[PDB]
Amino acid sequence: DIVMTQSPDSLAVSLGERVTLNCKSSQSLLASSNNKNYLAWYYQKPGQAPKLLIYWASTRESGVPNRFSGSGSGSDFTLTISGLQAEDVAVYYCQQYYTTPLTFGGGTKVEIK
Amino acid sequence: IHLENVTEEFNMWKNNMVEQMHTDIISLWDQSLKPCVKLTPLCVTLQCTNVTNNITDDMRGELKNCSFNMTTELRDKKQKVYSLFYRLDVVQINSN
Amino acid sequence: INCTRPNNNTRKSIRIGPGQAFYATGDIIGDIRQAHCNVSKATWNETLGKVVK
Amino acid sequence: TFVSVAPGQTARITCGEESLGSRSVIWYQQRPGQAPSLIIYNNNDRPSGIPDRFSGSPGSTFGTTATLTITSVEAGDEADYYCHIWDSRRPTNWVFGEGTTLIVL
Amino acid sequence: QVHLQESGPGLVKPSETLSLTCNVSGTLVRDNYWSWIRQPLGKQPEWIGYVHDSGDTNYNPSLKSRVHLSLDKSKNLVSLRLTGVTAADSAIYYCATTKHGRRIYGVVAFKEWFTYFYMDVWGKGTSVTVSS
Ligand SMILES: *[C@@H]1O[C@H](CO)[C@@H](O[C@@H]2O[C@H](CO)[C@@H](O[C@@H]3O[C@H](CO[C@H]4O[C@H](CO[C@H]5O[C@H](CO)[C@@H](O)[C@H](O)[C@@H]5O)[C@@H](O)[C@H](O[C@H]5O[C@H](CO)[C@@H](O)[C@H](O)[C@@H]5O)[C@@H]4O)[C@@H](O)[C@H](O[C@H]4O[C@H](CO)[C@@H](O)[C@H](O)[C@@H]4O[C@H]4O[C@H](CO)[C@@H](O)[C@H](O)[C@@H]4O[C@H]4O[C@H](CO)[C@@H](O)[C@H](O)[C@@H]4O)[C@@H]3O)[C@H](O)[C@H]2NC(C)=O)[C@H](O)[C@H]1NC(C)=O
Ligand SMILES: *[C@@H]1O[C@H](CO)[C@@H](O[C@@H]2O[C@H](CO)[C@@H](O[C@@H]3O[C@H](CO)[C@@H](O)[C@H](O[C@H]4O[C@H](CO)[C@@H](O)[C@H](O)[C@@H]4O)[C@@H]3O)[C@H](O)[C@H]2NC(C)=O)[C@H](O)[C@H]1NC(C)=O
Ligand SMILES: *[C@@H]1O[C@H](CO)[C@@H](O[C@@H]2O[C@H](CO)[C@@H](O)[C@H](O)[C@H]2NC(C)=O)[C@H](O)[C@H]1NC(C)=O
Ligand SMILES: *[C@@H]1O[C@H](CO)[C@@H](O[C@@H]2O[C@H](CO)[C@@H](O)[C@H](O)[C@H]2NC(C)=O)[C@H](O)[C@H]1NC(C)=O
Ligand SMILES: *[C@@H]1O[C@H](CO)[C@@H](O[C@@H]2O[C@H](CO)[C@@H](O)[C@H](O)[C@H]2NC(C)=O)[C@H](O)[C@H]1NC(C)=O
Ligand SMILES: *[C@@H]1O[C@H](CO)[C@@H](O[C@@H]2O[C@H](CO)[C@@H](O)[C@H](O)[C@H]2NC(C)=O)[C@H](O)[C@H]1NC(C)=O
Repeated sequence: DIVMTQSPDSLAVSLGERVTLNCKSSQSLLASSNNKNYLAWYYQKPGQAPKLLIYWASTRESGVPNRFSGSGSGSDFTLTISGLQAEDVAVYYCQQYYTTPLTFGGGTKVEIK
Repeated sequence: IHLENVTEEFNMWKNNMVEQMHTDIISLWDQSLKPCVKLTPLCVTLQCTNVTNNITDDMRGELKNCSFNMTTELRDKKQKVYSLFYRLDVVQINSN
Repeated sequence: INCTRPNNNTRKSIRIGPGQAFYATGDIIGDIRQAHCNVSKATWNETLGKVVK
Repeated sequence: TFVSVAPGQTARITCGEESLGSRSVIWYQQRPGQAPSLIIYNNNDRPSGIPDRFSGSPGSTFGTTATLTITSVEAGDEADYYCHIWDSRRPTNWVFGEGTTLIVL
Repeated sequence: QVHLQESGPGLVKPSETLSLTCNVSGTLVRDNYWSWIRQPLGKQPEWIGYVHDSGDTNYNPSLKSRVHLSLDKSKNLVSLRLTGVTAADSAIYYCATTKHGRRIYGVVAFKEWFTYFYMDVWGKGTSVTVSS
């Protein structure tokens, strides 16, 4: 099937400065017909149901402020933060929704150092 | 993309496109040889002696040091040049 | 599997004709040794046990 | 063949054909009027009884000549040196290498 | 303490089988290999050959037909016999105990190794001086 591999396992940084994260795909998720690409970047808190952050591999969800950016097309994808908050330091996820079975990423647990 | 609730019978033994890949790799092997060099002037009498080595009479040397006349870049002059071949690539034609 | 020719060879060019070059063997630099291969004994016995199973 | 240095200095003694395969050089020395004595039996080994600084050549090297590096020479080392190589490619040499003498000042 | 002790005629007449015996010193004749080595005046030595019990009878390809090396185990001696003394045979001859080793440069199972031989002790000498 389609293997979704996140490149770091964790990222413990300070608060205020930007970070960046990556998710590689074993298969090019760029739909040639729609010319638009298929990533769901999710955010799960400890003990909470997750929520969407990035849909169509680039576009932020309503309720999410301007400090996130889903970026990249083809096979390798990048979630770039611009400013870290205390509300943000929990697990991110990358998801392909191009085919069945729907597979997720490994989950990069970002916390505060 | 994955296809749900579908079942097709397969057979690798009566399959096509292994015939196609076999034919295409043979022909593509042949097509990378037309610019190359034919060894027409090298079919020639090879004066072969043993390689310089401690020869054991029970075993055999797997290399023959073969000298021969080679045509030069000029069609008048020929030269004498040696080479090393294997036992499996040369055969003795019927002292010398 | 590992496979090797340990003989250090010398490629020598011979001019056949105009734009015609034959690449022959020159010297054998060093020992005259036999080309061979290695597999692991234990993992080959393991895979033979698997294929008999 | 002579190597003339001051007693207590460095000297090298080459002997024989250039190497073809994996050699095993064996060095001897000749006192005048006596039977010889071994000094070196492997490429760079030495037995018991003979001291160090008969630094032989690494015989696993291709296209070299068997030397005999002797630093801090003396008059007690004065003899006629002999290489006796065992090349892996060339056959067995039954005669020894030629007499490579040594005089000391 | 190990040394050697040759014995031979000294005054040598041509067209004659020559003989030499080598006494021992401590080390018995049964155990170790043996060798004979000849050297002319002002020349490099010429190793005649190594001999031992049980088929270890490899000789010099210069002769191959007119020399016989053996032992004398009843007396604890070493014996060399020669045939056809010429003017080149005028040389001082030596017995020796030799030893061996292995020099490995490849796979041992492919017979990619050879045996060296080294003479660590040496003899004392016997002059074969040809005179007629
Ligand atoms: C597929 O698999 C097959 C096998 O399954 C592989 O085939 C093997 O291939 C390798 C290489 O292709 C061959 O290696 C050669 O082995 C010989 C024999 O090695 C043994 O003997 C040595 C000497 O024995 C003395 O010491 C031992 C103590 O260990 C003692 O017990 C014995 O009685 C005797 O007194 C040992 O030194 C050696 O041990 C070494 O390796 C051990 C490995 O783990 C290690 O533990 C030891 O500490 C030590 O490091 C081993 O017991 C080697 O002698 C030979 O190495 C010489 O030859 C090559 C080529 O000529 C040369 O490049 C080397 O540098 C080396 O030459 C030096 O040593 C000579 C020894 O006399 C000397 O004469 C040279 O002048 C030179 O000396 C210089 O260096 C030394 C120090 O190294 C120094 O003292 C000198 O002063 C001077 O500076 C090779 O390594 C195997 O034989 C062969 N077969 C087997 C069954 O393994 C095949 O490769 C595989 N293929 C693939 C693709 O994977
Ligand atoms: C160069 O190549 C030559 C090969 O022509 C090689 O000579 C061989 O050397 C060995 C020892 O150095 C000779 O002796 C043999 O050694 C083994 C080990 O002890 C013995 O077991 C052998 O005995 C068998 O063979 C005898 C006949 O030769 C039998 O009488 C006996 O019963 C055993 O079956 C054997 O004595 C070996 O004989 C020679 N080879 C020949 C053809 O004479 C030489 O070592 C190589 N040199 C180098 C530097 O590579
Ligand atoms: C192969 O044979 C050739 C002879 O045809 C060898 O070349 C000669 O080698 C000797 C020995 O060093 C030289 O003196 C000659 O000058 C060489 N002649 C030429 C034309 O090169 C060669 O060494 C042999 N090679 C092997 C690997 O056996
Ligand atoms: C050179 O090669 C020839 C073969 O063309 C060798 O002749 C025979 O070699 C085999 C195995 O190498 C031996 O069993 C035979 O005894 C050889 N024949 C004779 C009449 O001896 C030959 O030995 C090789 N070496 C030399 C120096 O000529
Ligand atoms: C290379 O060419 C020369 C010359 O054409 C060949 O040498 C001749 O060999 C024959 C047969 O032995 C002799 O009768 C002639 O006298 C030789 N001629 C000369 C000029 O030497 C030689 O055989 C060829 N091959 C090699 C390997 O040298
Ligand atoms: C085949 O070759 C590989 C090297 O490409 C060998 O792997 C090495 O094994 C040694 C121990 O023998 C280790 O120290 C190295 O780190 C290994 N290197 C690599 C790149 O894996 C392997 O052991 C060989 N196998 C056989 C059966 O010879």
